[PDB]
Amino acid sequence: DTKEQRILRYVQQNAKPGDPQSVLEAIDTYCTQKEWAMNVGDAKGQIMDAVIREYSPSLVLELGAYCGYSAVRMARLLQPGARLLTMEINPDCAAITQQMLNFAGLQDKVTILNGASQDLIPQLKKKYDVDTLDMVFLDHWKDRYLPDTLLLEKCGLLRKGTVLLADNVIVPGTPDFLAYVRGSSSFECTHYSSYLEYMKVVDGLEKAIYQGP
Ligand SMILES: Nc1ncnc2c1ncn2[C@@H]1O[C@H](CSCC[C@H](N)C(=O)O)[C@@H](O)[C@H]1O
Ligand SMILES: COCc1ccccc1-c1cc(O)c2[nH]cnc(=O)c2c1
Ligand SMILES: [Cl-]
Ligand SMILES: [K+]
Ligand SMILES: [K+]
Ligand SMILES: [Mg+2]
Repeated sequence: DTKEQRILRYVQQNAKPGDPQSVLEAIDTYCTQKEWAMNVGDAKGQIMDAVIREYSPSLVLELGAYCGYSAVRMARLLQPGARLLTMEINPDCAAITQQMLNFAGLQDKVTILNGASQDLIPQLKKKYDVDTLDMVFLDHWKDRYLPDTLLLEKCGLLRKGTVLLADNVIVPGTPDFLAYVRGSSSFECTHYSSYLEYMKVVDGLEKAIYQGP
């Protein structure tokens, strides 16, 4: 079996069905005590929680689902009728994510979109009936953060006040993305210093609020 299957089995055996907080705690335990994994984790997760509660987004797009940790984390804080769309290129991860969601009881709030973000983003309006996004969580691959931000803008998916929250802007690091949003008058940026999931390694999130074209 894979690490991802091991994480899911651990949650199923150590968490309470329908209790998102116990799912997150189980994942964080497994990944602290047994096998590191690239979930956003509790340190950065606490910052995401604070952001989600501040903005109360009706529609969130996540880029990169993996095992569903961040999806669970965000979806548990969404208001009734709010939705999360999560894009995931790896079908094995998608299948783990869907089971993680189902176990947490959040399946009604979250839709997994299977494919590359660069292929799916342009389908959001016509295929998935999206108008504009309230929040985007970028946590996929570092080299996609800037191109996908530009593509979201081109596709008309950002509106004044859309919140972009980017993981791993320090490690692995997203220097082109940071230089771009920080230098652009189309984004108002804040850096949130934290730590790499499960490790004593400085990392951080960037919040970039879209200000219109
Ligand atoms: N271009 C792309 N489109 C969609 N998903 C992608 C992608 N490039 C990488 N991915 C996916 O991005 C994920 C990064 S790890 C995501 C962790 C998750 N956000 C969490 O915090 O719990 C991986 O599962 C990987 O397969
Ligand atoms: C594949 O590298 C794993 C890794 C190794 C060392 C340090 C950081 C990471 C890391 C951490 C993350 O939160 C990540 N989140 C999303 N996509 C990632 O590729 C990613 C990578
Ligand atoms: Cl952590
Ligand atoms: K709202
Ligand atoms: K700026
Ligand atoms: Mg990450």
